[PDB]
Amino acid sequence: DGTGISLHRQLRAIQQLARNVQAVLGAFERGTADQMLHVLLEKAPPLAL
Amino acid sequence: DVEFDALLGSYCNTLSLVRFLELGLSVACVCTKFPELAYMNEGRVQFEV
Repeated sequence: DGTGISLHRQLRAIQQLARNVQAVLGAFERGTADQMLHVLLEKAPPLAL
Repeated sequence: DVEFDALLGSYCNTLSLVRFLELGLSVACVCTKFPELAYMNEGRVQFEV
């Protein structure tokens, strides 16, 4: 509507996509380092073997 | 389409039209467009005599 609050109800839901999308696109950078430690440990023969 | 409706379908025709404050009940009626009336929980008026 033309009311300022209905314009401001949007902004929380605007910022929530600022906060989800920066998280889940951050999550792949947080996930590559999770994947590399597995695929190092997938081919990591334990020492004293 | 609404650019024509603001010209044609917004005014400049009656064919059977009433305005409220045209009508003479309005001396009974305070009338005030409070647009955020959907958002209110309660609406209070205090009287003190």
